[PDB]
Amino acid sequence: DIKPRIIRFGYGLADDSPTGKASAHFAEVVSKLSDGKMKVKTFGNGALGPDEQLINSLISGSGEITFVSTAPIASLIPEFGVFDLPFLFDNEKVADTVLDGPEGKKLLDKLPAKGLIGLNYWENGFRNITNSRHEISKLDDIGGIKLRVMQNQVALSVFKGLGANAIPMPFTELFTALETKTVDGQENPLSTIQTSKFYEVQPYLTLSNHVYTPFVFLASKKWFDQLSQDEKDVITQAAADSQAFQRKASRQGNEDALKYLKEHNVKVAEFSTEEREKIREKVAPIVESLKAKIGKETVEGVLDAAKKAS
Ligand SMILES: O=C(O)[C@H](O)[C@@H](O)[C@H](O)[C@H](O)CO
Repeated sequence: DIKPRIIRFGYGLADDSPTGKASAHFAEVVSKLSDGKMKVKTFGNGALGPDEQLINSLISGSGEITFVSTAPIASLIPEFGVFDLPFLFDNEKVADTVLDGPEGKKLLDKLPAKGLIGLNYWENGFRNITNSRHEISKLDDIGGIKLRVMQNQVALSVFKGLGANAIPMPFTELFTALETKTVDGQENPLSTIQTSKFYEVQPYLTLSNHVYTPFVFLASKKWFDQLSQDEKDVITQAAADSQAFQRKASRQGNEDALKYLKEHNVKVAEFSTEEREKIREKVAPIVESLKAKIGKETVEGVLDAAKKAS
């Protein structure tokens, strides 16, 4: 019980990013599972606007499918702000376990009230600081840096707390802000830094891995609800296939991105053990302060699930 249908899937990252390629994989599996009747059309590189517009497109129904970072969802469902807290997850295995577990599900379950279906979580990843003013090797080096952040009170508060001038901006305006030096820097996973070419305008990279961002793989509830059960199954089955593909592609892409950026002679720094503990001490107080704007129960439940998986 599948009728011919065309499905639009916009997103912000470049087409050849790992998640870009995972979106093409989703389209192929949807085709395969529906004998070519359900055709997904991918619009990468922000062609359908940034996360915030994609989100609104799905709620209204001009778009069907997207993936977005959790941070712009905090603007709808504040509990999603939890993932902008630094150092939540020690590694990708913990993140997978927590996100695929009850604490991840509790958050996804809040989406239908806002007109969205959270099909599952994909991996954006560990974020790393890039900038064009000077090497960042010490907490103090962040002082006064004009750093773009995702558009969220948690992201803004965290980096202001670390001494930056935190400048919320949509991802889709970021390359130009970096190139014109309207902003000194940004922070994102390595494969994004690479595939969106931020290295061409960011001579300095710090391997800080300070925050882990999930993507949410989203469907418009208005559109999803009008589908037949056989059609919903194609989408959810393809979503499960594509999550596994995405996460594997993301992790390989991280390894490849690091190699490329080093071989291309980007200047790479890290936070020493001493600097890392200075970071944590600065971080504790308004992590504590920010629980009230996220949701105490979400924060404590995520932190507990992460301990149990680690
Ligand atoms: O810096 C950001 O805002 C995110 O890290 C990007 O991954 C966006 O979510 C993009 O729109 C996803 O395609």
